[PDB]
Amino acid sequence: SNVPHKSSLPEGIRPGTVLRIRGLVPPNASRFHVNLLCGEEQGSDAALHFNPRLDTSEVVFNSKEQGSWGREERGPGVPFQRGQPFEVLIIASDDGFKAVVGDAQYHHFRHRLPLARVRLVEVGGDVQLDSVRIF
Amino acid sequence: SNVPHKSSLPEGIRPGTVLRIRGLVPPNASRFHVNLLCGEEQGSDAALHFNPRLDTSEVVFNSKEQGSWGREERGPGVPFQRGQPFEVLIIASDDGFKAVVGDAQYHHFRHRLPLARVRLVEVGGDVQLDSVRIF
Ligand SMILES: OC[C@H]1O[C@@H](O[C@H]2[C@H](O)[C@@H](O)[C@H](O)O[C@@H]2CO)[C@H](O)[C@@H](O)[C@H]1O
Repeated sequence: SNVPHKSSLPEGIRPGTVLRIRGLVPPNASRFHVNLLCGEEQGSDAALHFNPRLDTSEVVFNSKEQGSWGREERGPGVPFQRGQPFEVLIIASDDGFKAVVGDAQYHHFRHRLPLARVRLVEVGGDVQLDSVRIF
Repeated sequence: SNVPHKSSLPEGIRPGTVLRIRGLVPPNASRFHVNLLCGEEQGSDAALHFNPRLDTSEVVFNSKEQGSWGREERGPGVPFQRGQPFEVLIIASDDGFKAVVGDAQYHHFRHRLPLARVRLVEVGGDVQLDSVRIF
């Protein structure tokens, strides 16, 4: 399908950056993720880790700093379904990331690391990607 | 009847604010516009005047301060077509507005007036507005 998708962001990202991700959640998906990483090394810091878990019915947001994960935040319910397509907008603003799913504001994740450290977007897990666009 | 559509921006707009306009260009459309205004009074300043012209086949960007227009910036081609539907994204960033038309970054307009004064959205002219959503 789309396999782990990687998009580089050399200049980083600033408030007013929009990540639009469209794809399908396959019939037997357990979970997938969208990470905003700070480098290409494995286990690199994550300004944001968005993780819809269909197997447990939760959507988790977290960060990873200096090798250790922070405290997990959970969104309101699971707006994703196995066998259904989706569209997610992850908008960077001054104070955090707005996560919009299916045309509705879903969760706001206050910044934990400086937006300026982000260098790569990675998408992986049980999802079949249509497209990942960054505006 | 061409009564323009008017939409309030309750918390105003800041870097990270996304305007999503969906519509369809009428068959005999001449031109249409999206205005970001600073007040509800006829003749208020326009932080942004985005005006695609099918007849002159050119898209004009411009601001209007204290009654008079300013330096007009044109964009690359006409990403709109008569009788066809379009989806436009206007993204406010720290240094300007990014206009995205159907999956592609179209033009970047640097702030002339301050984001802080913008208070409403106006869409008028030859266009069938389907919806305006602010994220
Ligand atoms: O500046 C935006 C403003 O343009 C007016 O038309 C301009 C036009 O851009 C230019 O080709 C010509 O030389 O001058 C005209 C008038 O100053 C439009 O009439 C107005 O609706 C806006 O779109």
